[PDB]
Amino acid sequence: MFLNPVKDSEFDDEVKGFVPSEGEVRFVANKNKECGYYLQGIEQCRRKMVQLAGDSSSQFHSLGFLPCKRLVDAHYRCMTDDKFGSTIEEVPEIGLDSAQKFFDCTFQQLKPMQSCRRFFDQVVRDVYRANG
Amino acid sequence: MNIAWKELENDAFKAKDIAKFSFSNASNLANFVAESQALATNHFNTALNNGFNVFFAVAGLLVVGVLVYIFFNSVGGMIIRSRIKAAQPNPNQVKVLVMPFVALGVSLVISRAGINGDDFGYKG
Amino acid sequence: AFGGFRQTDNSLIIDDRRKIILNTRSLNDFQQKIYLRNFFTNYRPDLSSYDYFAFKEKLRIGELFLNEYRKRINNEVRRAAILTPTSSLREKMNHKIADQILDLSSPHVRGAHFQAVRSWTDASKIVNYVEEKQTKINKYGLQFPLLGNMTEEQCASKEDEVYQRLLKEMQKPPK
Amino acid sequence: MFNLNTIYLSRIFIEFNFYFLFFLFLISSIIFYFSKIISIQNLNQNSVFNFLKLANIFGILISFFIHIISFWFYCIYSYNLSLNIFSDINLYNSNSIELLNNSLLPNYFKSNITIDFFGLILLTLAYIVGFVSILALDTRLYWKNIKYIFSFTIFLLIVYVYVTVSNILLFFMCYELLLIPSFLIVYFVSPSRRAIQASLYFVIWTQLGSLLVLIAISYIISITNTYEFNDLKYFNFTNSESTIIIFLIFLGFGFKAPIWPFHYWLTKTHVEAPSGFSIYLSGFLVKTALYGFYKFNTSIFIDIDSSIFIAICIMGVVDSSLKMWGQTDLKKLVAYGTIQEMNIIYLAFCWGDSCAILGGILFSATHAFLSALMFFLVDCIYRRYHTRSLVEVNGILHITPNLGLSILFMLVFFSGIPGTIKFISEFYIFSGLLEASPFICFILMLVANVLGLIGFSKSWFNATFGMPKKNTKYLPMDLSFKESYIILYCFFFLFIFSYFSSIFF
Amino acid sequence: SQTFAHDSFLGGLNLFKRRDPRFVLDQGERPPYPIINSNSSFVDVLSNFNKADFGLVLFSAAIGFPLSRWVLKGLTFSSLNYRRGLFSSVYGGVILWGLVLGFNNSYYRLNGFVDNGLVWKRKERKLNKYDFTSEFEDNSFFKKLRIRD
Amino acid sequence: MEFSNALLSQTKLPGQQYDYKRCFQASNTHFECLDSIRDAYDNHHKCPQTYQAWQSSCDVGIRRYQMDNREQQKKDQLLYSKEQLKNYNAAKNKEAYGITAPKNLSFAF
Amino acid sequence: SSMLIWGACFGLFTRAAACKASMIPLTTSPWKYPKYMIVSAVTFYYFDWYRRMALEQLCYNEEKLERYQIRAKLQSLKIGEELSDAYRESFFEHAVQKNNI
Amino acid sequence: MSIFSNIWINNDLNSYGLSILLLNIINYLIVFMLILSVILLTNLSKFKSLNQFKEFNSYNFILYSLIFSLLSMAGIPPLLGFTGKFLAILYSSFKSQYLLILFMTILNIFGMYFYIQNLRFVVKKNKSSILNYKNYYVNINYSITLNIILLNFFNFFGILFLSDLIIILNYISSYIYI
Ligand SMILES: CCCCCCCCCCCCCCCCCC(=O)OC[C@H](COP(=O)(O)OCCN)OC(=O)CCCCCCCCCCCCCCCCC
Repeated sequence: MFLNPVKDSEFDDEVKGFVPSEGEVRFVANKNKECGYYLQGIEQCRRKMVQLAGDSSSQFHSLGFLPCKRLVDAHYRCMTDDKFGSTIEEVPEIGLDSAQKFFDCTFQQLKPMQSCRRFFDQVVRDVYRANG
Repeated sequence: MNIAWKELENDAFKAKDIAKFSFSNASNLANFVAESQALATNHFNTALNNGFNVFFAVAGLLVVGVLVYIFFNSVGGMIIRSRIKAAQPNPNQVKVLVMPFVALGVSLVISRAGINGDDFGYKG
Repeated sequence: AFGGFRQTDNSLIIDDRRKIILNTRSLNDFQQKIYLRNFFTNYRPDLSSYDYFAFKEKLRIGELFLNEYRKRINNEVRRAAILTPTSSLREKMNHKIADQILDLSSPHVRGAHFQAVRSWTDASKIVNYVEEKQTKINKYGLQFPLLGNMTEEQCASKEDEVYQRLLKEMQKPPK
Repeated sequence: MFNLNTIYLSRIFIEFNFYFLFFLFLISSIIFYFSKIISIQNLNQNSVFNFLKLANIFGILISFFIHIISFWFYCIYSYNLSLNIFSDINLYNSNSIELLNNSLLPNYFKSNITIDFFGLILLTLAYIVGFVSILALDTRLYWKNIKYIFSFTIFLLIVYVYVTVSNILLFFMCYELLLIPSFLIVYFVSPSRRAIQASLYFVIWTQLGSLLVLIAISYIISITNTYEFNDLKYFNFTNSESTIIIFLIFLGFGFKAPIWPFHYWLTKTHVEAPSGFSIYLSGFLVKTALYGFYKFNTSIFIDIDSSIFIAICIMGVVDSSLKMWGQTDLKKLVAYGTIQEMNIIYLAFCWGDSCAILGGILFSATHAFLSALMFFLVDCIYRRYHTRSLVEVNGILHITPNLGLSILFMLVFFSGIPGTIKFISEFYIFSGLLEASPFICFILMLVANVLGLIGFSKSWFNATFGMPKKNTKYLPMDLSFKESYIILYCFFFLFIFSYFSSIFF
Repeated sequence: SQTFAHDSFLGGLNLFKRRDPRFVLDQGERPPYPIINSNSSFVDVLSNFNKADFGLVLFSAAIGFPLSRWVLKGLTFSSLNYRRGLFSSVYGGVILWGLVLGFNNSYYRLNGFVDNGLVWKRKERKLNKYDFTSEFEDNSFFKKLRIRD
Repeated sequence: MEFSNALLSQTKLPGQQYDYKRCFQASNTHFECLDSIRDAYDNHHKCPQTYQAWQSSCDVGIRRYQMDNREQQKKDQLLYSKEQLKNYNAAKNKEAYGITAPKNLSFAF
Repeated sequence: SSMLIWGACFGLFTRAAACKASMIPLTTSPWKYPKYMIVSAVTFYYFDWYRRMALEQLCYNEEKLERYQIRAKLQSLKIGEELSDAYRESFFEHAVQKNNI
Repeated sequence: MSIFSNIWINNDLNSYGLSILLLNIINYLIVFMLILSVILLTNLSKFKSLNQFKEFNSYNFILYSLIFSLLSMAGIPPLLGFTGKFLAILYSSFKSQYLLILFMTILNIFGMYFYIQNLRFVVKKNKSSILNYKNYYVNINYSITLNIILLNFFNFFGILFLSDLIIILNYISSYIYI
């Protein structure tokens, strides 16, 4: 999504569109092409982990989605060209809210892995807009 | 192969990370594994059964109607057909008129009921 | 697995990122993909397959929307012609209507042409306009039967949300 | 209020109509083969051929009826599907619906059925034109060649599989499968002696085009080891490969859909072929080239200028329309009209996936019905007067006036009165061409709608009017009910399809 | 799977039981059974003859009669003497083929290519990575023709 | 040809024969002297006498084939087990009865 | 579906087609009908086993063909490329590490 | 055939072409043997000149069997002779030889006309009567007829079972280097 809220609007939810720079589109497309392997693995890892300890009686039900975390790290590193951090927890202050949105939309709300890519891409876009 | 739960402990990871990597409640996990987050396998099976029945009814009624129409109106020239119909008893004429129309119209009515959603409960 | 075709032209390729030197005529299948097939073929390559499908549908609807704008202004001109005599029609039409007619002409509005020649930024702006209209009409629940498909359960929640929003807007002070 | 019921209705109807047709064909074939030893007509009142005839006719009609309902379902389905992705504005939700499989029949050729608007238009044209053509082949089928009563059901099955697959390999195979029945019909059913060489010409040109298409398909398959149209979204073709592919597919599909330099086979085949198969060939078969090209045109990114292809198509239109005056045979004149409008349709696909394809899609059906009507009129004249040459027959009016009235109304509809779909298609294509090329649009319009129209109208008016003085002892009777109803249905379809839903086109 | 016991009249049937469709093993590949005499001579194979090769010869003698009759069905313009001589020639040829098969079986047992009543001390572990035939054979007669499916 | 060790191993001098019994006995003894101590890379110097017997008993082509086969077996053992291989084969043969559908409107790429 | 039934169906239609092609009546020489189904059922049943067993050996063959392709590529390198940094490490692995014999 | 950190990955079989050649040879032999069985049913002395293809117009089995054999030889798509040429073009495109594709295309079109030219000569005024007589009656062979039935089945529907033949031929060809 590429709409920004309108401040001091007469009504509640009024938005205005914007177009990203050509560099941002190029960077996002190139990273998506070069790092789509991790993205597919997250979808497979997420489904596989529930298939093995979906019930609360399993021995490792407490761990949850922990191993897929590794994949979630790798993708992040790939999408950030290893220039910011080794884990998603080291994301700068900008894009931190979008990371929380991605985590909520990926695990707490087991949504189809179509909306979740939007939030990770939003993290990447925010980092790109902030830094250079 | 290396994505497993052996040698995994909550001691290494900090609580917040665990909080963002923990399973949801039982209902969400069940809907995820069953792939029933929006629609259920019962919905799907009922829809398949209804489609089967609708196709079979429509095809059977259409073929019956066209066969009876052809075999009732293909007996000869206009005068021969008029003589045959005049010789026919009243119930026979009534049948050979009505029932092809009944079959074809019922097929069309079933199709129209198929394309219209009138079961929606947000009326009033 | 994707493959490739053997190349013929002899030309040096300099990869400063990987710090290597290759030749176009000696590229294998993988090197051809990252050196010769890396160009973009979409308005928005940064979107996924689903996202670009939504973008393409929105762009088509936006072109139809601008065409509808032109049709509406034409019908307004016809109504003005019928309702207003020629003794004053030109001046009234010259007020605020002629400018709008010229605003929706051949380059701005595709009209009856095969294709609207737009850059990727123009397509993005048209899609953003359509999405702004959608967000305006969605928050009031105006698009249930005409431009949407909700279940019965979602209709009640939407009605409650719209009722609460309408109450909130009414009790605000005027600007 | 769109729900899952309509989705499953549409899918089930699509698959089950095919299985209905296939089971009809299998049962009729078994009855034909196992009833007698030789499988030729018994020439008596109780011949199996009678039954077979009815069966075939029956099935096509019934399948067509089912198809109509099926077609309607798809429309609604497609409409709502678009909506289901247009209104999904919330960033958290996404349309993720996964369907099940029917438990009664298997997926034919282990493939998932996918359908589009133009494919179903092609299927409808196949149904209607096949019905008309099989109705126009009763007298040709007799002792020792009755088997070819089965040809149109086979055509329907092949075209169904052609239009209901996302497999590019099965797509090409279904396109290739159409040649043997056509050659067999021309070889064994045509009464004219010159049809023996005409079938050879048909085969050799159509197979050269198929060879070009085969080279392009092998190129695509070998470079990208895949058979799905979807996977082509994730692979890029270089400039050289794209140019080679576009040239190969354009030339190969223009061999069948006759482009300017390759229509000798079409002229010979129409002049020598039986009337019913001529109806099928102009009405439907050539359209098979428009569909496939479109698919292969839309799945690949081409960075070439389409001026050469546009010029070739326009040269085809001009050359065909300039030759209409000097034709005395009516069937050859109808063939040249077919050539000009086929080239006009083929022009509309020279801009990629732009809005130019809608006019071409509509004008394909328009030409299908117009060509079917014109060839049926030529067949009626030939069976009445035993000739189809202007120097031998004229004054078709004043004796059998219904045929002359049909000729005049056909001329009106071909001229394109603004009430029909011919005018709509002309408006679409000419608006786009005028914006793309004003002088080209004017030249094409003047050459097609004036000079060719004048030649066509002269050759057809001279046959309708005059005094039939020569052989009054052998003058024929007027139209039968079958011919009258067929002509009326062609007119009705044109006029009423001028009222189709505007969501499409 | 289980193979027919050697040194018995049904041992020759083990010629029809195979583990893979290969004609021959690789140059350095170990034979399935321990080797008795790798570089055998002509009399070494003859001395290794036992009931299995004689059973092969007996089977050739049994099956040669219908085959010789079937060949003899093609004779015309013949006398009794020529017919009897030709039948004898065909039957003797079938006997010779049976003897050749017995010689090959004895040679195979000497080399260890077929079951010779010995087992390797160490089993060559094999991972059944690609498996298209296990369940098909277990639901069929072909489980008899396969060794260690 | 000209590149395969398999076809070169079949090339021999005139009057050259192989004693397969002795060679395989020595190879089995050497591989049982090994495989008791397990290493990622086989060290023959840890089994000197069996190594010498193996070198003096088997031809160079046979030894090359044996080392290639041993390397392949060691690579396969570290990755697969009998039970998971059986389960994977059963699952693949079970899904072979079904069809493959396109993944329309993907997300990954 | 079952291959045994498919073969039996194949033999039944083959005999009927042969009767039609020879212009002899059906119902003639009836004992050939069960014989054709039995022969055809066994024939296609064995072929089903053979095609499956050929896939297994073909897959195992490609593992050996995997090794041949790598060594063929290194031996087909143009002279001077063997010690080039693009292939130096891979070449040394086969020349040194694979000298384990 | 790429390398990543001294690990080689190849997606090419390297033995597909030999199997393709074997398939082409076998398919040609099958079609040739079909047409020669059709010839061997009949009286051999009648077929001397090319125009005497008309002699094959005797009864529906012989006529249609040879028409389809000729079409298969010409490379007509549905039949068996088309598959070998299609796979040859596919392998040539895989090996990136466009000049070879062009020359094979020229050869294929000229040979196709060379084959289908004889379909014109099959037209005959009356039935040919090309059968040998024995016991006062024509001698119609049943065994050759059944062989032609099987060959006709595999000519018409061989494209459905071509995968198994390709599997077997690639399995045989994989032994060439090993
Ligand atoms: C009622 C049911 C009860 C239950 C079931 C009971 C079943 C019992 C009967 C079945 C079992 C009997 C024993 C086995 C069958 C007899 C042997 C046989 O047919 O062998 C086929 C042959 C084997 O060769 P293979 O094993 O590969 O040899 C290599 C090392 N052994 O394989 C080959 O020759 C290999 C393939 C050769 C090439 C084929 C491909 C190329 C040719 C294709 C087109 C052919 C066209 C015709 C050619 C001429 C031949 C007719």
